[PDB]
Amino acid sequence: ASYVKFEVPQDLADKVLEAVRKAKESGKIKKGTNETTKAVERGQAKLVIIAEDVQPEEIVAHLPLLCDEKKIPYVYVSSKKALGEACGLQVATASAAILEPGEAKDLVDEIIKRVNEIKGKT
Amino acid sequence: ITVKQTNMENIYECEFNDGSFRLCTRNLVPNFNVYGERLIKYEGVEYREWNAFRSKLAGAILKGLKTNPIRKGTKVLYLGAASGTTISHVSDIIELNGKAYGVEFSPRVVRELLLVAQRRPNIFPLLADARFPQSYKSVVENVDVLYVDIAQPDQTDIAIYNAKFFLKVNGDMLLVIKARSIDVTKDPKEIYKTEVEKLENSNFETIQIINLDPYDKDHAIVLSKYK
Amino acid sequence: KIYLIEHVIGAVAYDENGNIVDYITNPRDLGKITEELLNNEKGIPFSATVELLKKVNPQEVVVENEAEVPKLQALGYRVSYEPYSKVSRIFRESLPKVAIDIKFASNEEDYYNFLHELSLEYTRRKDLLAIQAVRAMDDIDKTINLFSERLREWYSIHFPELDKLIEDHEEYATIVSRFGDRGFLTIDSLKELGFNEQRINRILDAAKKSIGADISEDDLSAMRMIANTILDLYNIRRNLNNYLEGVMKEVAPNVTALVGPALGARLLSIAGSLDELAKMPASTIQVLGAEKALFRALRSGGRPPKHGIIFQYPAIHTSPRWQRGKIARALAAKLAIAARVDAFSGRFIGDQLNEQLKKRIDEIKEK
Amino acid sequence: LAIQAVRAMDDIDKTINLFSERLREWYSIHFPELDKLIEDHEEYATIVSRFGDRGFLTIDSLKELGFNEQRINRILDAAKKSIGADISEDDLSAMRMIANTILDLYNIRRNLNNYLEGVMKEVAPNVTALVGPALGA
Repeated sequence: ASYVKFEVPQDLADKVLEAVRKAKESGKIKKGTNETTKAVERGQAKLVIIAEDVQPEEIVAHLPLLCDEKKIPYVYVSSKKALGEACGLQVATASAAILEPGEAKDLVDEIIKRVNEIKGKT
Repeated sequence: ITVKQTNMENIYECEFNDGSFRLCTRNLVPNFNVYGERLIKYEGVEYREWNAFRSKLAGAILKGLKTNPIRKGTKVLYLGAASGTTISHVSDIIELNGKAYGVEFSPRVVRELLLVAQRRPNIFPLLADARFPQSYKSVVENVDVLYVDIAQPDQTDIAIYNAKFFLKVNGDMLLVIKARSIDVTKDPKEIYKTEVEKLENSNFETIQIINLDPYDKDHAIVLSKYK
Repeated sequence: KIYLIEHVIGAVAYDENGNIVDYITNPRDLGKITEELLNNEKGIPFSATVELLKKVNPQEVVVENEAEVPKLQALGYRVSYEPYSKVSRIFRESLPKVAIDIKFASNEEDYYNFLHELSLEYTRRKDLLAIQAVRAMDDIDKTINLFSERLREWYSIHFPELDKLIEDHEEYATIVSRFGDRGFLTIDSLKELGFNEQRINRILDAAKKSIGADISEDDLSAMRMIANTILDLYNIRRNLNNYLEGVMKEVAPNVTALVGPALGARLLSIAGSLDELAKMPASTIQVLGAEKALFRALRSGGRPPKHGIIFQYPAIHTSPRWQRGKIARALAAKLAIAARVDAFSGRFIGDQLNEQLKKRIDEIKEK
Repeated sequence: LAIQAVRAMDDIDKTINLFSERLREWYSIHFPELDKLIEDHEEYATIVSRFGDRGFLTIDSLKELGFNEQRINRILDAAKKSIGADISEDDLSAMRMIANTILDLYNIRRNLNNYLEGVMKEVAPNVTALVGPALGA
């Protein structure tokens, strides 16, 4: 896909899906592309999760651009069905956001730092 | 409110209604702003507020950049002009005398650079790839400053290549080192050391190395002199 | 050995020392320089260069660019290239100056004025009109209505009964325009508009028994000026709709597929650009326009608008009040997707989007 | 009729201004520098109406409406060094429809004023003596 900026190894992708689930339980998440958009526009989100198999690619293509303006970090997962079913839904989701990590703070902070390393930085 | 000169030409600070201090430049095209920035009148002269969070040059200043080689009537080659945020400020600094050649290879973005450069006689936009200076050889001259902010793994090499084309001997190069776009895996601090060595192993004389933190994560800027 | 330079300034020959042996100045013409620079990319030498390599007759020449070499060998010379040569630098070190020396410009002042506009034009070569046009269309719409309301009030001094007899503004205007006095109406001139047998008769009888005012030709032509302006504006409108359709299909085909040219453009005009429209969530796109309504609800926690400029979509304003909310939400949802495929380059997928939408609408209506 | 006429005049006034405001915003995509150079709406419109593209502008054709020596030069220089957009003939004529409408309204306005003056002197001469036809009406 062409809206995918960098490469996410599956160990990370799994640690992402985990971080989200704990965030449903103990914190606050947002699920769905439109609700994710508002979360970035409003600067509430700490981490934005985007799926790699969205089926018109362009549906989530605006998120990388939006996230960089508001300087909120984003990450990819391979399956949309997997992210939605993480989210506490029985249907797919193309993107989600974590607003308050709760009992995933440590888990999230490691993710937003690993995606920094495999992006450039130091 | 109060506006006053700083150690560096055509760069000013404001005392504010509340007591904050923000950088600004003298507005070359009064009544008109390039991004959303605040326009400020003081003693009948208009200044553009220079947000450090957007412009790596302002960032470098606020992180104590010794001496700024961009001044009144300076000739600058600006690799990675992007949308025109920073280059508009070096337009202001340089004034009608000096000139700024803005190299940028992304059309989606040069789109908005056009609008900036229309209003500004200082700025000579170029939709070209900075890896081939041959493809803008025919428009530019030699220059005092090579300001380089390009997202590329071999960004340092690219910069050097342009330097031996267009950078006057004893001219200055401001090189933005983007760690996470050279290698996301490596430590930003290892990268800064190795890229500065490339400049030294050519013949650039490192003058100052700044870390752009608060303002830019995993970035550093190098000021050095070409020989 | 001659080192050869190519620039906007022209073509210069230099020796190994860095002295101008000979030069040929370019014409100060935006069109021709731009084309030769574009051409030089492919290896094609300037025509000023061709002439220069004739004046001097050099055995070994060396150029700046590696793509030129085989072109100049085909022209008869033995040629090589040096990348960041001492000579190419020596040339550029004195480039503010040597523009005057080889008389490309009289002074520095308009060497740069020219160079600026070359760079502008050279990059130009390598949605805002959609917005302006629809804005002007909404101005014309507004004016047509203002003038037509004025005209009816005005012309009704002479022939008051005609007002309630002609619903359509364009028709009304055509009457005041073509006839003038009420006693100048005629059957065939009216058959020509499209008026059915029966209506012609009602109009004519209305004019005969009219309790309107007898009035001078000065007075009537005064009214007729407005009538002709109304008619003009209707043509200009239709012309602008077609122009708009052309641009809108070009700039935002997916959005156009969904809501038509006008309403798509209208949405661009409120958003500011296509790239701004794309970045919007549907819940914004659904209420664009209607800002007075929105911020009233946001300030007080009352009921929000169901629809903004989207109300204009046939499916909405024709539908009953309780269906409108759902049709709006569904449209806005698809519009956001449409905007994003349009903005981020994607080729037309408006057909399945329409189909998806009409499905959702058909379900809504079956309740 | 005096009343109706002035009411339409006021509508026309209003519209001239709306269109001229639009035209300048629109036409400035192509030739932005012309907006602050021509104060007068009627003049501005005459230029877009007669020319469209800024490379169609000539000392000759501009003298042929009475623009003064020095101003013609500033216009042409501004058109030469313009940072505007290069744009199709379809785009320009779209704009020129508005310009011609503006020009049409100015003529209609001047005609309405003379008509208004005629009626106003007839119907209320003393009032018209004081404040003019328009304001009287």
